[PDB]
Amino acid sequence: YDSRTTIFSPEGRLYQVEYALESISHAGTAIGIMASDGIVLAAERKVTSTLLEQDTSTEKLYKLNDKIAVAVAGLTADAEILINTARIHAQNYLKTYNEDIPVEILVRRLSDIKQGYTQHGGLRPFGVSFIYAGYDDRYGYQLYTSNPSGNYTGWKAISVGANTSAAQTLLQMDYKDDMKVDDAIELALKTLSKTTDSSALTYDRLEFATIRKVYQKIFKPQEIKDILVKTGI
Amino acid sequence: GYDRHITIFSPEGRLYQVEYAFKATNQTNINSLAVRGKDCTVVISQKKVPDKLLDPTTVSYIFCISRTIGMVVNGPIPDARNAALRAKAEAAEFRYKYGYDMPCDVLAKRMANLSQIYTQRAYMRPLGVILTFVSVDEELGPSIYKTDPAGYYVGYKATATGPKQQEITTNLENHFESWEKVVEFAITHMIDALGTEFSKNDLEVGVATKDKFFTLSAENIEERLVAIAEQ
Amino acid sequence: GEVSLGTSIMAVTFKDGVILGADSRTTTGAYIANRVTDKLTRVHDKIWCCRSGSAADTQAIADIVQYHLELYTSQYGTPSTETAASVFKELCYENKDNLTAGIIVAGYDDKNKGEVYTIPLGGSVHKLPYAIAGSGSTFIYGYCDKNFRENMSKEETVDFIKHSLSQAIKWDGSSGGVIRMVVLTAAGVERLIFYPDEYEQL
Amino acid sequence: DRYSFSLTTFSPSGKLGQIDYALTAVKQGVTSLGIKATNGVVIATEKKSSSPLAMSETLSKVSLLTPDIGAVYSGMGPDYRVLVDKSRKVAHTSYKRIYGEYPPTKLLVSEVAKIMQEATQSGGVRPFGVSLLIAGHDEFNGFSLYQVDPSGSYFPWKATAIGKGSVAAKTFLEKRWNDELELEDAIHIALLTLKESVEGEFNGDTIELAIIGDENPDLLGYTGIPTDKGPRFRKLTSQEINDRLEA
Amino acid sequence: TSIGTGYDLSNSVFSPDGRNFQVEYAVKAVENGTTSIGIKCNDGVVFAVEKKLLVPQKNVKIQVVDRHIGCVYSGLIPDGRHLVNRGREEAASFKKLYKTPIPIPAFADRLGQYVQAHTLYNSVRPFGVSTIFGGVDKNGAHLYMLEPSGSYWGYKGAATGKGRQSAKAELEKLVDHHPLSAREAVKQAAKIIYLELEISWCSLSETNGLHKFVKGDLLQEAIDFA
Amino acid sequence: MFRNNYDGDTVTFSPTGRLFQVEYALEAIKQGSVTVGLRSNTHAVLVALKRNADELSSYQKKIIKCDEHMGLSLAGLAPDARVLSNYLRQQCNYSSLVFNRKLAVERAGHLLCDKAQKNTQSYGGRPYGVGLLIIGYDKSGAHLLEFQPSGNVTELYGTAIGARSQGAKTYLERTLDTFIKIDGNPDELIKAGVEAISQSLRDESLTVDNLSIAIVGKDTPFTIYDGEAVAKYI
Amino acid sequence: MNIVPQDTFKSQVSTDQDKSVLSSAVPSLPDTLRQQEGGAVPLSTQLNDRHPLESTLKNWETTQRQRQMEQYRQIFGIAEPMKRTMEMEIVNRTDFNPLSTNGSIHRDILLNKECSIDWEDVYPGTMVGDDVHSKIEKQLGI
Amino acid sequence: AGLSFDNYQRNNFLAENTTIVGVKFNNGVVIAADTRSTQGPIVADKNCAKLHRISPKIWCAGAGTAADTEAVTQLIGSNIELHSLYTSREPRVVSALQMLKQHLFKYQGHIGAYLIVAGVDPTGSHLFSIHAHGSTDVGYYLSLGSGSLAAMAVLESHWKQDLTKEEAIKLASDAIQAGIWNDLGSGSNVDVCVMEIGKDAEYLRNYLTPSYKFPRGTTAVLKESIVNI
Amino acid sequence: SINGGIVVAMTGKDCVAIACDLFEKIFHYGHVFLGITGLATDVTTLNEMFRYKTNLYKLKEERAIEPETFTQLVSSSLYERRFGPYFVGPVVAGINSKSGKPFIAGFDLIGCIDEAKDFIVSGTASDQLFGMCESLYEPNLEPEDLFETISQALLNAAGAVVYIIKKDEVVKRYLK
Repeated sequence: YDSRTTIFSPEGRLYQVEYALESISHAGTAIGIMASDGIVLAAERKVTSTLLEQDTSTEKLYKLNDKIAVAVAGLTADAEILINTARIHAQNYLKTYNEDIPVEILVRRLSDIKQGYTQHGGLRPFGVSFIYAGYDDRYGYQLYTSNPSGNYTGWKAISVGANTSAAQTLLQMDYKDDMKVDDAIELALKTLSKTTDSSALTYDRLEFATIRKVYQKIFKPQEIKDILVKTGI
Repeated sequence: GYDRHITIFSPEGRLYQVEYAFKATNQTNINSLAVRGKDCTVVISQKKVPDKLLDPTTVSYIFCISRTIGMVVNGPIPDARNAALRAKAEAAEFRYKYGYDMPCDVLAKRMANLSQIYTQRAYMRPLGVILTFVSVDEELGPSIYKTDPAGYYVGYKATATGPKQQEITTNLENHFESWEKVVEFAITHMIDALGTEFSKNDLEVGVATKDKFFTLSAENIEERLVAIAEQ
Repeated sequence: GEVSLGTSIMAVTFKDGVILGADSRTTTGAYIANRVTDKLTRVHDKIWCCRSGSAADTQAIADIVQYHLELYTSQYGTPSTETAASVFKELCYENKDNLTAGIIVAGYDDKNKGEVYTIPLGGSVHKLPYAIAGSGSTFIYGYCDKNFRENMSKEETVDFIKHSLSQAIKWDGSSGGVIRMVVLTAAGVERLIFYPDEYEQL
Repeated sequence: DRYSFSLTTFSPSGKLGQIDYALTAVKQGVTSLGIKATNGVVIATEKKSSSPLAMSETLSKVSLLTPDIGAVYSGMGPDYRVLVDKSRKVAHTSYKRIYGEYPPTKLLVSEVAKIMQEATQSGGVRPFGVSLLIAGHDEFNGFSLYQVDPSGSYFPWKATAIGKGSVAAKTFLEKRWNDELELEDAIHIALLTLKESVEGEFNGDTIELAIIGDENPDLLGYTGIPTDKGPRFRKLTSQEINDRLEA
Repeated sequence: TSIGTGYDLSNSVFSPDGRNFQVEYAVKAVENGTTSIGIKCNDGVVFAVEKKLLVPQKNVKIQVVDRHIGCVYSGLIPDGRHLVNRGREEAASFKKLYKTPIPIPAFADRLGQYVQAHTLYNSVRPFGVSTIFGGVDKNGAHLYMLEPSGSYWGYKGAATGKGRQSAKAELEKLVDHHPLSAREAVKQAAKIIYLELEISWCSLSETNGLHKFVKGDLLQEAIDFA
Repeated sequence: MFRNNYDGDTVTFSPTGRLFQVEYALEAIKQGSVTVGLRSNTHAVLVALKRNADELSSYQKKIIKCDEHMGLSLAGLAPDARVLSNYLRQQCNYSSLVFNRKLAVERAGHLLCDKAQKNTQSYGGRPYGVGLLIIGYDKSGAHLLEFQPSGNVTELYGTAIGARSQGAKTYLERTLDTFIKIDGNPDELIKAGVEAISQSLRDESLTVDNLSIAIVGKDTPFTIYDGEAVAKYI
Repeated sequence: MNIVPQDTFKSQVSTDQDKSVLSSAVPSLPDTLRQQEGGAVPLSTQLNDRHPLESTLKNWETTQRQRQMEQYRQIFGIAEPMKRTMEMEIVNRTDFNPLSTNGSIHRDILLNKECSIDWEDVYPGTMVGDDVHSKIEKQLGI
Repeated sequence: AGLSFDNYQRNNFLAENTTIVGVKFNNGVVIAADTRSTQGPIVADKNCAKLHRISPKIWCAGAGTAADTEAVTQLIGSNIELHSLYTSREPRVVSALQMLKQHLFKYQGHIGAYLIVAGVDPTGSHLFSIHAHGSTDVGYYLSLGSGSLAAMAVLESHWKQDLTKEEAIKLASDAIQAGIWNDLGSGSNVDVCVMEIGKDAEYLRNYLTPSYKFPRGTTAVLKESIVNI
Repeated sequence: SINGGIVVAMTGKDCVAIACDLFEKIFHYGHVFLGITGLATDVTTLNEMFRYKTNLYKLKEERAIEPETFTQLVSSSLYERRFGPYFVGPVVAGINSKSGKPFIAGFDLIGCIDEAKDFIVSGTASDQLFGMCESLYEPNLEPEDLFETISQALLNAAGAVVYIIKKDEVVKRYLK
């Protein structure tokens, strides 16, 4: 039954899509936190080594637009295919309406794209789940995730990848929705530090971004290191 | 599993269906030799015709692909003739598009890319033939390029092909004014490697010269053998 | 304003084969854009043609013919001149609404020992002992018709083509320059050229 | 027949089998390596030949993609050749024909990765059984070196090696790499690594090496446009390689 | 091993020995057909085959593909019919194009390419027929046997079908005796078949270079010889 | 047993060259009801035993008409019979429209042969599994063709197809000497056909509902007799 | 055996000629919302005063391909064009990719366009019916 | 795909409301051009460089619609680059000529590029003209543009077989000077490119080259603002 | 009518000026400024298109487009509509972020590049302003002398805006 994504099993379940979901359990953890005055994004660089150019490996956090960024977990090739499709969609929307795309419309389009690959038999699901951080003047700051199944959900804080259950438990205990961005940065760093399989949360093993104020910043490793030592990791 | 019927990877990382397409190339027992002179290229093939009823006039595995390019095929004649028609159409299309005679190595590259197609599409079988192109290029001079079912190709100083190709290759390594001397040299080394004193009809011979490619006729192979037997 | 092959071209069968001759002037209005153009186009070793009408459409046609005939030769060996004329006919006719091409085809072929085909603008094909075409041919219809003879020698046919093309050049402004000829015979292909000082003093 | 089922699929483990088997085919391929210096990049590989009668000058494993960008591979040479042809074509069509300039190495690597990825979705083709090391220079990103895998994943590297020697080569590079290498030091380290990785005869004809460096106006082929830039990619001749080996 | 289990249930598969077992099975289909022979003369070629409510003047096995070239096949009737008709189309198109009878080697090439193309894809099966064809030609006369693989060669004589082995042996003895006139070859073809009869021949001297049926008086004389 | 492996499609031969999938379509004719055809030199006659599914149902139309000169008889798969009949009648029409010539019966048969052969060699379709008897009259006189869905066509003096056709065909084999001479007396040829189809009957007898007849000839366009018109011949 | 594309104008026109974009309410008229062409206002009657080149440039490559197949039929017989076409259809029918605009890498090899650029390569050039599902339905004919 | 037609009917409705020479010589070919450019009677740009490069040793200059000559020349230069990479060979000038004329033929003269293509290759020096309809002719010397007649007059007066490199450069620059002086479209500087069969192509930009400022505060500023980006 | 009007760009030392008689007809895509004359519908379509293209550029490259690359982008985007072009006369002006080279260019309907080093004019009254610029212009004007030269030339062409562009700052001014 599992040989192809277009076959329902007798239990009525699509094993090929559950396996695409299980593929993300092996991607390094990504985490996203929405604060009263912005959004934090962070991700573990699980593929790491001293010969890798950490300074230029922007490899899990990708801006799709101004006021919108995505964090990637799973297959980076599929990730960058979907990222470039979403960038093109956002620019087509701006071209048509002269307004920045609402974040939810972009999330919906990307989730419909991911869904369609689960429905035609010559395509496999994308083995990738995104966290979307963005701002629009309808819903303000908003944060989403989407699965290989092409369903999505809005979240105040979310974690994806290997240890998502642990990270989400730590979020559920420590998260409070009146915290500030500077508080959410430290809560993200704490969560990843307690979640990572590494002996220590060295700055090269991290990628970090925030959306706040509207401006977005993808941290260079220097300020990542400074934010780490400020947090005390 | 499917890796046995179609050209997908096995867990070893091997395309078994391509390796099996290599073994198809030795299903005929013919072996062949190509060598380079200073200004000519010669290709020697066996012509095994033991069947009294078979007309050896028609039994040729050497194809004239262009004015200046010939190739010998090792492997089953239907796929050899298919490859021949393909290469011949491609040489004509190249001449039409670019205004100069296709180089031997550009034709080899084209046919290797086609073989890559056949090694990568699930529903196309590899062609099951090894193609050896011989020419005298106007820039590179005499040159030999051989193309595999895998779509690998490389240039050669000389080649052998078929079940005994190691014996000829090693004899050539042991070794390493006009094309008639080069033909006689190649025939002599084929004899020395294989141990068979050829009849005038046990052989077929192709020659690429500066101006044209041609195949020897049986009376020309006869006189070459006579000139060998003088020594 | 496309380039049209204002021309005088003349092919003549003779005892050993066929001679195809042409002027070498090409004109853009009154301007001679090239005064030594080679209008004789090889489509095969022993099969040659001359082009008239537009230069672009006739060059495209002749290149497609040369492709088709090289492919043929690679499959069946050397074509006959009738084969080449057939290809010319099919290209000229099936594009007749888009392309304006008229062709004299001359070629040697050892079974037929030299043939001439003319393909006027309509895309008809007519085998003839000799053919004249282009602007300057009009002025020499009476000369060629009176002076042509079957089974001339090579030298007589060269003289005949020289006298005809020299009169065409004399009377036609659109044709001039050197006279160029190819002689096609079992012996091979021989290029010939005659300069104004060699044909105006006739 | 309007559809063909996907040849690459997830296993119950969540691993895409054909991707794992293409990476295994890469592991089976002959060693190749690359090294960023401060003032250039080296890429090198073994010219393994099936015979001594083969013309090593035709075993072009290293190939120019742009005057500033070059590639090498391990694995299925025909796939590499087709990928090189397509990467050149896309470098012209997508970028040079739009912006009038050659793509930066990052974007040509992204285009190659896109091409390689889509063979992982198709139900008509297997993935490519090659990984490519792509070295190049950009006016803004400077010298860069990327490794592209059969999945179409790519990462920037300071130095890397792929194929049979990949792990031992990567350890030798990790101990010997430093942020201060000059291009001649990187070339020396590359040659020593390949000497340690090669099997059998190690000579200037069993190796080839290319560099990304300063412009070579003697390779530009014309004079008199002073702003115009000679190629930075340069393959070393086997003479020069032998003169290195005598060091 | 003749079966090849695990590499036989689909066309275009190479087995580990590089064999295409579907092709070998299509050859094995030929081995069931009506025993058929062809003989090449000094001047031409002759064909013969071993073969009640049928209209007898319409029950004919040798197929004239063109006046230039005669054809006989064994194996699957519908495949034979299809290949014959494809060859007749190719001959007619060659004649329309080049205003000459199709050279026997060019026809042979075209048929071999058509059959061979059916070995490339899993969506088609090889023809289950081996065809012997030949005729007088610009260059003389040619006899070909086209196997279901698409392999073909010129022959001095060929036999196919269930009796092919004995026919081959006797035709080879015949060739060893004459290292033939159309008359003699007709008689020997009748004999080889006897070792209903129908014969046809093509020779420059005795059929003006056309293909014609051997019928009436000469057929009865050949039966008398047999 | 092993037949189970090599019988899945028209595209696999067995290790014995059988091509079982075509054999099964030739067996599909044996599930059809019997029909007989015969001709003299001047006239051609078809006879068919129709069937009905239940006593509440009408009898199925087993014989058809390409034009005023030729006609057809069916046995086997109804969908394929429909396809082939529509095909044969669209060819008869196109022939008349473009050339204004009655399509030669032999040519029509060859066209059916060609159409049928295609399905025997491509993977996706299936063989037509239906036998056809074609009769007609043209410049060449009366014709009877038997079509088999293997793509085989034979011109015959008489034949039968269907479940017990062997009986009628054996009877005809004994008597061809008699019916071929029946020229200008078509009533005796029709009665000879009804006699021939009176063999191969089982638990049944010929009746104006279950029996159908048609005839064509030099003086007689293709006419079908069924119902009360058949009582003249029962 | 054509150089310039000859057959280049629609001989017959109907409101239903355009399939896959028909009104579900009235299966005789276009779906002007799903067309997304700017209303019905691109009525089919407005296919008039076309650029003289357009009707030849759109289908130039198709005409060149047809001439090439014709030449292969004339010289090599029915086998060669059949083989070429079968290969090409296999490639076209097995490459499904709803997100990529780029041409197949093997299609270019078969077309012998590995080292060729054209303006269609350089210049490869929506609220409804742009979705992946519309492409799935077009490709499967759902 | 391709060149769009998408405003043809629109722009119709709205409308209802140089000297170049090539000179072959004993071991090479020289191509030269003037460097004036004009829009109508107005000199849009002096010192416009009209000599395009198709390949290192294949160079081009064109007349007609400038954008068309540029686009086709850069397309064919891209195809020649890719073909040279594919074949690992220095490109032939006959290959550029072939693909350029087949491209111009595809557009049936609607791409109005007229060109002189000059180059050296492994088979020698070559000099060709190409017309927007796709017609070509070979020559030993050629001229193009509005001054083509004056330049051809000079070439025909002074050209000879076995010019040297220096004599050929002199002849070419004399013919361009005659264009500059006698044609209004030509003017300003002379560009030359020299290709020798054994040598790198020698480009020679401008081979021949034949106050009212107001005081500050003059203009009435209305208001000021800072734009930042 | 808001169709047409005039745009002019002019080069100084380490600076450039671009000006128009004014809806708006000068656009900027980072540190590269594009002025477009012509049909206001086509001006707007070009602005939307080049905003789309330069946003995708900046996203893919992580780098603002340089004026020379934007000039080539404009050229190629105009030629794409070779048949039924946009009825526009674009002008680009900017300074290369790396070299500080002041750059101006202008185009025809189909993207021929003038790339003239002194000054570029387009649109209505082009020959009048060509005469003005030729007379008034001198090379190597100071930024304020360049402002005076461009603004006076524009005022004498026949309500205007002036951008003075440094490497690191841009000054926008208006004229009656």
